This record gives sequence, C-alpha cells and structure tokens, in this order.
Amino acid sequence: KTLVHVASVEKGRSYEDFQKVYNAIALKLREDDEYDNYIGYGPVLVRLAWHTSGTWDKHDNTGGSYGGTYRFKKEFNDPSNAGLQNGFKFLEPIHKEFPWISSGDLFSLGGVTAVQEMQGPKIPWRCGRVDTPEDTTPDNGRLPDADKDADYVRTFFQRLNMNDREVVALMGAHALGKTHLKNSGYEGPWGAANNVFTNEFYLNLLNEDWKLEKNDANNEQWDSKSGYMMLPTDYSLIQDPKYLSIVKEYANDQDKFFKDFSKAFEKLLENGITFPKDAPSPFIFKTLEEQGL
Ligand code: HEM
Repeated sequence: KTLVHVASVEKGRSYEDFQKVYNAIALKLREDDEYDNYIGYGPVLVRLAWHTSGTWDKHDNTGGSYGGTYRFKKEFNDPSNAGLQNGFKFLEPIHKEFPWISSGDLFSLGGVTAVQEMQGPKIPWRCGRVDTPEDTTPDNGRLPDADKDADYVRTFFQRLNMNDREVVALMGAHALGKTHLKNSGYEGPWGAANNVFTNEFYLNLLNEDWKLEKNDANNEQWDSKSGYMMLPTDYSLIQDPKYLSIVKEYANDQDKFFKDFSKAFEKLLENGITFPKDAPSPFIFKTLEEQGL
C-alpha cells in the first residue's frame, strides 16, 4: 500500500556540516529579531517544520517531510499554509549558503533549531530527506481545521500516527507566536512568553478565565482578559476528559512536557522516512549559547 522513502545522507556530510547549518539558522534568528512585532522568526519556523511534515498520511506514505514539497506552488499556496512564506523567505539565504542540504532537511532542521534556540528541549534530528518532484506534492486539505472539537482532533491525528499524549504534547507548541487574522481567521497570542519555549500553553488553558467570543473575521475563539486566546481545537483539550488529564500533567511538570514534546516532534519530522540500518545516529545540535557563539 506504501511508497518507501529511504534516507540518503547528503554526500560526505556529517554532524559538523549540519551544526554549521543549525548555527547559520540560529544566528539569523538572533539577527532578524524585529519580525512580527519582535516575536522573531522562531515560531513561524516551528510551524513551517510542522506543516511540511503534517501532510503525511500513514496509509499510503504520501506527503510528509521527506520530499521537501512545500517549495512547489500547490503546497506553498495551501490556504492552511498562509503565513509560512515568511519562514520560507527566512530560510532562503541559509539554503543559498548551504545548497547541498535538501529542502526537507532544511525545513525540519529550521523547526528543531528554533525550538532549541528558544530554550526548548534538545530535539534529536536525522538527516537524509531527499527532494522529490512536483508531482509528489500532496493536495491541499491534509492540515487541520481550527474550529472543531476533541473528537475531530483525535481522529485527525490518528492519520499522523499520534496518540493522545503525543497530540497534547505537540499542541504545547502553541505557547509560541500568535494567530494572525489575515492568515487564519483567528487573532491573538496564546500567552505572554511567546518566543521562549515553556509549558505556558497548558498553564494558561487551566488557569485563565476564558470567554467564548467572536473575533473580527466572525469566527469563535476563546479569549482571556490577559489578552490571550485559544482556538476551539486548543480548548477542546480541556473539554475532553482524556486530554484534560494530560494537560494537567504537563502544566505541572515542565521536564516531562519537554521530554514528551521532543519525542513527538522528532517523530512528526521523521514520519514516512525509512532509515537504513547503518544510517548515522540522530544528531543533537549544541545551541549558540552552549558553543559560546
Ligand atoms: C489541531 C491542530 C492544530 C491546529 C488546528 C492549529 C492551528 C493553528 C492556527 C490557526 C495558527 C495561526 C496561524 C496564523 O494565523 O498565523 C497556528 C499557529 C501556530 N501553530 Fe498550530 N495548529 C495545530 C497544531 C500545531 C502543532 C502540532 C504545532 C507544532 C508542533 C503547531 C505550531 C504552531 C505554531 C508555532 C504557530 C504560531 C506561528 C506564528 O506565530 O507565526 N500547531 N496554529
């Protein structure tokens, strides 16, 4: 039923070459700090890594991070991907300096570098995604809608082979960045610390006083008097009793949430890829701070 995508290391490259790419991304994150009203590019890079991987379908191995297909117009213009052009334009000069890295390796490594540089967990990362042609680009409509309930979320993520814990852990990336009305029809940040990776999304779900309101695009979202919001699908994590347990867990254990996020995010970025037996081990890149850079 299933196409095989075998990881193929970019020729002669090793951990040091990819740490250089990581560094170039991390230094540009630091440099281009004004983006999106001084949020910086971290959040949108995490989202680009996710949306370029989250097209995967476990049933037939279509979509997924391997082929780097977001570079093709059908996927770049998915209405679900509105806004990610900013992440892509950010990665352009990185790809020009390191033209030997594949597009899938760069889009996934952009997400890993962003989470780490924003003081999140270390995320092991494996190289070897290989660009595939335009006709392998998955159709629009594989990424999730925001107006739905917990049952939708649970069913949706079964296609990406994620269970409840992985779903709840991945959603904590909504600590980061904001919704922008012109992109998605929702507006506002989920919390205060939105370029530093913490478990604030679960603390705010449980602790803020949320009101169900309509925003200026006439879509419902949950809002707090702190100026934060939650999408219907975020709020569903405290409406469903199974998800709520795991929300309370991560609101109360930052290390657990980091460890679970790191595994789920690595899995998301690797779904669909076959690693040969003698492939290199996953790399754990040092942050700029760890290197004194
Ligand atoms: C039910 C699943 C999800 C839904 C419906 C959803 C929906 C959305 C929406 C509507 C936005 C705002 C886009 C904009 O207006 O710019 C957004 C932003 C964001 N999403 Fe999600 N999301 C989901 C899951 C995830 C996951 C799994 C991750 C990564 C692990 C993620 C990471 C992010 C990040 C980092 C942003 C902020 C982007 C920025 O600030 O530019 N999301 N999401």
